[PDB]
This record gives sequence, C-alpha cells and structure tokens, in this order.
Amino acid sequence: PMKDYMILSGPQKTAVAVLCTLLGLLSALENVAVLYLILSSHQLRRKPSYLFIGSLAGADFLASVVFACSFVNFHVFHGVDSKAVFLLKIGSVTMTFTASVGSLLLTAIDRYLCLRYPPSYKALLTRGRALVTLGIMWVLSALVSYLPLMGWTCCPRPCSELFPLIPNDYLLSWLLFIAFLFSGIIYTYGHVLWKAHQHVASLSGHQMRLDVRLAKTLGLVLAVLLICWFPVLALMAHSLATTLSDQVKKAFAFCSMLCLINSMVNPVIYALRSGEIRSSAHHCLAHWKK
Amino acid sequence: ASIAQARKLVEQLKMEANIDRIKVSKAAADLMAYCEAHAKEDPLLTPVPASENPFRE
Amino acid sequence: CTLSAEDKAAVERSKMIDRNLREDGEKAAREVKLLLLGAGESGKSTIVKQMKTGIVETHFTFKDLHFKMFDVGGQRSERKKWIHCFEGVTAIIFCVALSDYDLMNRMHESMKLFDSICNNKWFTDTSIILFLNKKDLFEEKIKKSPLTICYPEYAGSNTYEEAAAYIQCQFEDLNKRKDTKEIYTHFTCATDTKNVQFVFDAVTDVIIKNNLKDCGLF
Amino acid sequence: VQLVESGGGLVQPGGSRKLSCSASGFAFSSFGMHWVRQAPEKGLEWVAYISSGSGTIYYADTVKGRFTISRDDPKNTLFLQMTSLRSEDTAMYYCVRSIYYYGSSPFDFWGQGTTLTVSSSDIVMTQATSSVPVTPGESVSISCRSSKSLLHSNGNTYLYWFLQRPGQSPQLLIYRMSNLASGVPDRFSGSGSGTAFTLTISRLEAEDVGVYYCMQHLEYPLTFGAGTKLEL
Amino acid sequence: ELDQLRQEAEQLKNQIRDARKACADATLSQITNNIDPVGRIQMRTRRTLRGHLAKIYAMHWGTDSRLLVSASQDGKLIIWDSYTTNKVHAIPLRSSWVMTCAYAPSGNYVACGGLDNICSIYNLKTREGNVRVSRELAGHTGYLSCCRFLDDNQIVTSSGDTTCALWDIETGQQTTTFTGHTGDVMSLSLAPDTRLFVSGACDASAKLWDVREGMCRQTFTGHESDINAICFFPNGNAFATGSDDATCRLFDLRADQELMTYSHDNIICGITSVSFSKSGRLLLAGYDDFNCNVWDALKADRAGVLAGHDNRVSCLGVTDDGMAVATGSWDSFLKIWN
Ligand SMILES: CC(C)(CCCCCC#N)c1cc(O)c2c(c1)OC(C)(C)[C@@H]1CC[C@@H](CO)C[C@@H]21
Repeated sequence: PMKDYMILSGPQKTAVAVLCTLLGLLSALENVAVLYLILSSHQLRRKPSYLFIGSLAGADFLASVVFACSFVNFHVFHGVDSKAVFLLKIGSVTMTFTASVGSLLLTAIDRYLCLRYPPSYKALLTRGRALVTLGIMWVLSALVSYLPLMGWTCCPRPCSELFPLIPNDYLLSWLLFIAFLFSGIIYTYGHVLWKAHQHVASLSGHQMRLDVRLAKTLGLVLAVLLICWFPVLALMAHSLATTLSDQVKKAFAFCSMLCLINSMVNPVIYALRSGEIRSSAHHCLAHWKK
Repeated sequence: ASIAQARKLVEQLKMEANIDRIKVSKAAADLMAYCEAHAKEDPLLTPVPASENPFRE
Repeated sequence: CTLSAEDKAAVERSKMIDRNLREDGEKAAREVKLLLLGAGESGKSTIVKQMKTGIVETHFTFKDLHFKMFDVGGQRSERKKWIHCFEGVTAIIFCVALSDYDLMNRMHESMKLFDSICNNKWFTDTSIILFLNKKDLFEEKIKKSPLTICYPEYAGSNTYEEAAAYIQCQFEDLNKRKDTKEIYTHFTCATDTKNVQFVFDAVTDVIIKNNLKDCGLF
Repeated sequence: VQLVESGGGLVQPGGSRKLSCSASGFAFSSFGMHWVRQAPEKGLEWVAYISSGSGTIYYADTVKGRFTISRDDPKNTLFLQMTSLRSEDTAMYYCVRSIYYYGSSPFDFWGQGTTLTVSSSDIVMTQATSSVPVTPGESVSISCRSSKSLLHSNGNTYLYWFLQRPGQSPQLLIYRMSNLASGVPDRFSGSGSGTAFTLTISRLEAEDVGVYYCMQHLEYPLTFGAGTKLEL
Repeated sequence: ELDQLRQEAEQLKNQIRDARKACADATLSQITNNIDPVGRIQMRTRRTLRGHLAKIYAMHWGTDSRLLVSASQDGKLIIWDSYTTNKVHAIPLRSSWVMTCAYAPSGNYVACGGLDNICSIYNLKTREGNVRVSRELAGHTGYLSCCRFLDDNQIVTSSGDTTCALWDIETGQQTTTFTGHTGDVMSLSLAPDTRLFVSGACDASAKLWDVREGMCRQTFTGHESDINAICFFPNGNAFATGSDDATCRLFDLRADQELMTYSHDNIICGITSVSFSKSGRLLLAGYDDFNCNVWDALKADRAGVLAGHDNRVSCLGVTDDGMAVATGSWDSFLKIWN
C-alpha cells in the first residue's frame, strides 16, 4: 500500500529507466578510473589531498551504484519495498551522497590551508591527520543518515510528503546539516577567494592572475554544487509551509536525476582538473597495451 | 710557471710508462679463476636457503 | 611478541628516534630554503646585509617565517656535480648588477648563468627571484653610456624607466619553462629597505602556487 | 659520568620515602635507568626500570603497586617513590644506567647507592659456589647455571657478569655472554652453553677480589644469582 | 720552451698506448666465452629502511655486515640495524649538505662530508651514550665527494678541488695529498689490503695511488664523461668504474687496461654507484633511471634488475659477507636486496 509515488507513465518512466542507466554506469565508470589512478601511483597515495579526492571518488562511486539501482528498482520495477529494508536503502543513498558532499568540504578546507597557512601546510595536514578526519567525516555522515533505520519511524511525526516512509522532522535536521555543509563550503571558498585577493594585490604592489585562476576554477566548482544540488534541496524544503501541487509530483523524481548528474562531473572537475592525476592517466595508457 | 708543470706531467708519465704489464689473457684468467674459486661463497650468485639467510621479510 | 627484553628496548629506542626525526622534519618543512645565485658578485653580498668554506647559509626571519639563503659562490667547482643538491629549494634568488652592462661582457656573463640555471634540469619548476640591484649606479651611467654597448638590438632611448624595463624583459625572456616556473623581478639598491618584504611576497606566491599544485587545484 | 643517589635514612615501617638519583656527565635522557637493591647481607635484586622517554616501566613482584619509579629528564634526575615500606626493603639501592641498541653495553655504570633502613615464571640464576679461596696469579672459573635457556632466537645469550668489590658498587665485566665490557682487563672472559655459564679469570690480580653476580636479561624481572665471593 | 715538454708528453703517452696494445692478445669476453652464464637473478626487497626525509646521498655497510650508516640531505646520519630494521643512532649534522658517509671497519667511527668541504668524524662508541664529533678535517677547497677509513686513525677523502688527501685523525692534518687529477674527484675505493686506492674524477680518468708512497702509480683513461663511481674487485687486482656516459668499465691493475664495457642500448643515463658482489662475479651498478642493473662481470651480459626505487639510485653497497645489497635512492628509502 506504499504505491502512491509512482506517477510515472509512458514517456516519464521511459525518461527514468534509460536515462539513469546511462547516467549511472558512465558516472561509475570514471569514478573507478579515478580510484584506480590514485592507488596505482604510490607517489599519489602518499599525498593527503588525493585521499579527499579519493574519498570523494569513493563515496560518489557507491552513490552511483546504489542510488542508480534503487531509483530503477523503485519507479519501473515496483519491488516488495518492506518497512525496514527501505530505510537501509534510503540511508545508503543518503550517507554516500553526504560523504560526497562532506568530501567536498574536506577538499575545500584542504584548499583553504593552502592559502591560510602556506609554508606550514604540508607540516599541518599530514597523511596521518588526513585519514583521521576522513574517518570522522565518514562516520558523522553515517549516523546522520542511517538514523532512519536506527530508530526513527514517521509515526511520532505526522510524516514527510515527498519521500516514501521517512519522518518530516528528520528532513529538517538533514537539510540543515547539508546546509551547514554547504555554508561551510561557500564560506571556505569565500576566504580562499579572499586570501587570493589580499595576496595578489600585495605582491603586485611592489612592481591579477592567481585571483582569476582560482575564481574561474572555484566558480565552476560552486556552479555544479548549486546547479545540481540546490534544485534538489529547494523544493525539498518547500513541502513544510505549503502542501504539494500536482505538476511537481513527478518533477522531484526528475530533479533527483541532478544528484548523479553531479556524480559524472566530480571526477572531471576535481580529478581531471588535477595535473598529477592526469599525468598518471597518460602514463597508464601504455600500461595495459599488452 | 708551466715549465715545471709540463715537467711534472713528463715525470709522471715516465714512471707510468716504465712499469711491467702482464698479458690480458693472463689477467683475465686470474679474474676468471677468482670468480670460480669463490663461487660457492657468494650468497647473491648462488641463492642461500631462507634459514641461512638473515633477511626474512 | 617474540622479541627479547633488550630487543624490545631497542625497538623503543628506534621509535623514539623516529619521533625526533619527524619533529625535526616538521621544523624544517616550515622553513623556506633559498638558493642565492648571483653572477660574479653582482651585488650578491649587498642584499645579504639587507636581510635583517663551501657554502654560506644565511638565516633570517620575516613575519614569523624562517628563511635560509644558501650562497654557493665559494665553491669554484663543476656546478653540475652538486647543483642537484639544491633541487627542491623553494626559490632561486638571482642577483644581477644593472651597472655591469658596460663592463667577455660582464652582463652577458650574468645572462649565461641565468640561462643555465633557469633552464636547468633540476630547476624546471623552482621560481627565480631576480634582483636587478645597483640601480642607483645605473642612473649615473645610462645618461653617459647608452645600452647599445651590451644590447646592440635596442632602439629605445636612454630614459631609465624604459631601459630598466628592457633589461628586465631581456632576462625574463630566457625561461623556456614559462608554463611551470615564474620569474619575480625587483629593482633594488643598498638604500632600498623593502627587499625582505619582496622576498616574503615572492616566496609566499611560490608556496601558495606549490600548495595549489599539490592539492590538485592547479 | 657519575650517578649519585639521595634519600635513605631511618624510616618507620609502613611509611613513605622518596629516593632521588642525580645524574651528571652523560646524556641521561637516552638511557633506561634501573633500581637495583642489595640487602645488607644478601645479594643483588632488581627493583624497577624506567625506559628512555618513560615509555615502559617495570617492577619486581615484591615491590609492584607500592613503588613508583619516575624520571625527570631536564634536571637529569631519577626518582623512586616508595610507599608502605616493609622490613624486607632495608637495602642499599643502586641506580643503574643502561642503554639498548645493537651492540650496546647495558648495566654498564652503577651509582653509589643510598642505604635505606627501616626500623623493627621467574628465571632462577643459581651460583652453587658461595665462597672461593683464591691465591693471586691463579686461574678461577666462576660458574653460573640458569633455570632456563638464556640463548634467544636472535643468537644473543642474555647473561651479564658483575663484580662488586668490597666497599664499592657493582661493575659490569661481561655484558652479553662472551662480551668484554669497556675498561675491564682482558684477563676476564665469559663462556656458556645456553643454560650453564662460566666466567674465567686467567691470571688473577689483587683487584679481582669480590663477589661475582650473574644476571639474566632475557625477560623481566631481571634476576641475579647469589654471587660467589672470592677471598685471598 | 714548454712545447718541447708538450711534444715529449705526447710522445710518451704513445708508449703508454703501444705497450698497452702489446698486452691485448685476448679479451676477457673471449676467455669467458666458454663459461656458463649466471642466468637470471631474482633479488627481492627484504627490508625498506624508512626514516630519512630527503634524498639519501650515500650509505656504507659496517664490516659486521649488519649495521649500515646512511646520509641524506635532511642533515641526518642514521645508523640502521639492517636485520631488525631499527635505528641505532641518528646523528644530526652541522651541515645538511652531505654527499658522502663512511663506516669505520672497527665500528667505532662514522665520517661524513659534503658541500662544507669538511670531513667530520663522529665517535659512536663513546661513554656518555652520545655520538659526538670527534674530529673535523678541513683543508679541502672543494666539496668533499668521498671518504673511506683505512683504520681508526687514517681516512682517505676526495674532493672537488681535483685532490684526494690522506689524513691523520688525531692530529687532524693531511698526511699525504694526492694531486694529479684535472677534474673533481667523484669517488674513491680502497684496495682490500688498503695499501692502494683508485679514484675516479670528472676528467674521465681513474688513477691508482700508492697510499704510503703518495704517488700516482697508473692512470686509466677509457671513459668519455665524468666517472661518478669506482669500486675494487674483491681480488684487489681489478676495478670497475661507472660514469655519466651510461657505461661501466672493468680495468685491471696488472695489464693496465680495460677488460669489459658494461653497456646496453636501453640505458642512456649515467651510473651513480658501482659495487661488486662477493667473489666479483656480479657487478651491481645503480643508475639515474631509478634502477640498479646486475651485470655478470666475467661476461658482458646483463643479469637481473633491482627495480623498486621511485627516484635515482644514488648509492649502493654489498655487505662484506656478500649476503645483501642495500641501495639508497633520492626517495628517502634504503632497500635491502637479498
Ligand atoms: C540522493 C537524494 C537527494 C538523497 C536525499 C535523501 C535525504 C534523506 C531523506 N529523505 C535522493 C533523492 C531522491 O529523490 C531519492 C533518493 C535519494 O533515493 C531513493 C531511495 C531512490 C528514493 C526512493 C523514492 C523516490 C521518491 O518516490 C525518491 C528517491
């Protein structure tokens, strides 16, 4: 009797079954291509920055093989969808996407200690301290996301309107955690773009490239974190003050395609923009030629 | 100046020229004899067992 | 644990030696190493006095950042046998006199040492900090002797503001590695006192651009 | 290099007393330091040990819980906080330095000691001889037999030979089995068979007179033998 | 007229070349053509000595074949227990820019030198549990490229001032000064009886010196570039150089010529380090291409490859019992290859 959400018929379910198939495998193709290229090069596996790129490409890989499977097993397959294993499946897409959102914050903080403390940066964020804060980020993104099947049913709340079988009062405590992760990314990426303005103005005062070279890269980073994720989180928070309309019933499941659309740009934007990943990419095209 | 420096090179090359040299076939057989007489005592030529080897990974 | 009482205490010594190697390697990784490479004492020692035997290390501090200028002018050996020791230095502080252009030529000897060490194999990515010092003596010579002695292909006049921009551009046109290294040029003298401020600004441009290169952002 | 101890004196039983071992003339922080006590008629007995950097801290089973050993590296001082003192703690407590690496000589320098007076699985090293009459110029073979094979898998035989001259602190002679310590004459020589060990003095002089203790260093607690006195 | 003395020196080194060709009746590769090859040599990384933080520039095994000292450019000089990978000592150096280190055959002293032109002898087996500088040997005007102990009191150093020197350590002065090179002396190797030593310099010539007499006995010219490495054969009657023109050449002392040339076409980069094994059948050469090639020394043929360093192999040495090979590199890792 959960069957109250599949309002996809004809070309709507066609645009979810085939699209998420090609969206899912191609985004999972390059995610394991990045995860191989980090551990293949031992000179890159000792660098504490490509662990946060790896934990991005790790969590985004699992979020592109679990969410792409659970979206096609929900809308065209219509499985058994039990009361208890659903909260395992909606939580395993919520951890693996928050751990890809929180791995952008650990990439942003890592890109802030490049400019806040320049000479002590390699002394501060070591390989030992990288795996520690990767562990705290992975288990904080677990307990905020697996808290559904760890004792949170929608019966003490009334419950949510957009998500099947989840408390509405949890959706105000996960949205305001990703918003803290988002206001932690934008505020970090504001002072990277500010310490690149109190430095290029200072160096050029003796006798404007780094200021633009960051702003074109950190603008395309914050575009795909707001072109993708904000059309998912805006109408998710719209369900509280006003009830839902009919034309936005199917669009939220179509706006949910933007999260794994964000999954196939994150190896392009975070790993392909790196040169040391790309220098080992051209190195390995003669490695498996045999 | 270099009158004694060119004399120092002549005096060096004169004591290097008047040494005695054996044939190369005699010097090569005496190197070949050393690598066969001590071949059993070479732990990289002949790989030792893992008991007598002090490196066990 | 299969170790004896003495071998367990030898492991604890080796772990305590390990702890002092990391504490002394973290103290050295926060330090800035600079390789001073002036050409034939072209104001090379007149900016060591402006901050604050084989090689002469000069420690100084500016804004809680410890620098180390390794002057290598007292070697007189083949440079290619020991210049790989300084591979991994943060920057190369190069000192060229602006008043040796008239003095085979003294300024072309500076450009040859510049060309060999900026386009070196080991310094393909360490930024040069060029110091075009003795500019006060360049005022009293460019008004009498033009730049046609050192640079015959020069059509500009004997104004200093275009002559100094030519010697800067003649030195900064010698890097073939423009996609990976940068050249920071300053016009100093003895009376200039903002030169450690320039070195602090030029090497914090190096360490920022090296941290952004190592964090994958560049 | 010298170690000088402070503390000692008459203590009421059940009370507390802190011994202090002021180190001077050597790099104190790179040495593990032991406390070795000697009852006024018995032989040596190991009390406690603190490593370099205070990493490992061991005690004897007699003094576990109520003794506390601690070092203070900036002042080059070693402490032994003793609480709840019994009548079996009346001893002269020596303060021994010992450094551990490959080829090192542990237990090489001993402090002078402070006599503390109170008022009224272990390897067993056995020296069956207790007193040997010797004329100078002769060849002496002090024997020591363990209760366990002191030979380890790495090839080291952790058997230490000390000489406590009358009126002095013990002095290391043979640090591992057959390893002559620095500064002792060549007439001493150690030898053993894994469990039974000998110490051979070739041409004995007047300075070789005293009690000879064999110590194992295979595992903690380090145990001594009731040493063989040599008499003229 | 010194051109007459120039005309006589050019006539006299033709008598060198003619009396060297008068002994070349059969090569080493013709004699060892009818011998069985070494086959393939599989050496595994047994230990990886981690703990340096810069490029390791030299290492040296102790004569007990268990302890090895290494020098890197972080200003440290670590003595390793190679069996159980323990650091025995870490010696902080007054100059970080060291290019050589040596272990005394007694085991009590370790010398090191480098860009400071000073060979500092460090006393390991002191009292006090400390390692202190027992001597500093000044008198070289170029960078100190190699040092080797004759015993506890004598040490031969070479330097970039075209000069090797023999020192007394307690009276820290040059007992003998070996001049005759016309380029930076980059390496030296004592004979097994330590009465002679060869030194290779940047003038593409090796020279055999008498230690007690102080003279240049023989001069060996077969290379085309800077000889970076030299090592004596275990017989003591031959030696192998290694240079920047990617060849190792085996010279002998009695026939006064080169015997083999250890070159391949796949190797273009120079040799940093050369050492024979025990019995002299293997010739281990470290290269700039992150790689150490094991050469069959009696033939020319290449045996196995000691691959597994991420940067240039700067130093290598075989133990005195021939049991292992330790290679240091410009990544901060010493690997031990049994
Ligand atoms: C990636 C994310 C944006 C994560 C948001 C969840 C946060 C916690 C909550 N609440 C997301 C958005 C989704 O719209 C959906 C997701 C995950 O996963 C499955 C299990 C496939 C849903 C099944 C039912 C569909 C609606 O009938 C919606 C599907």
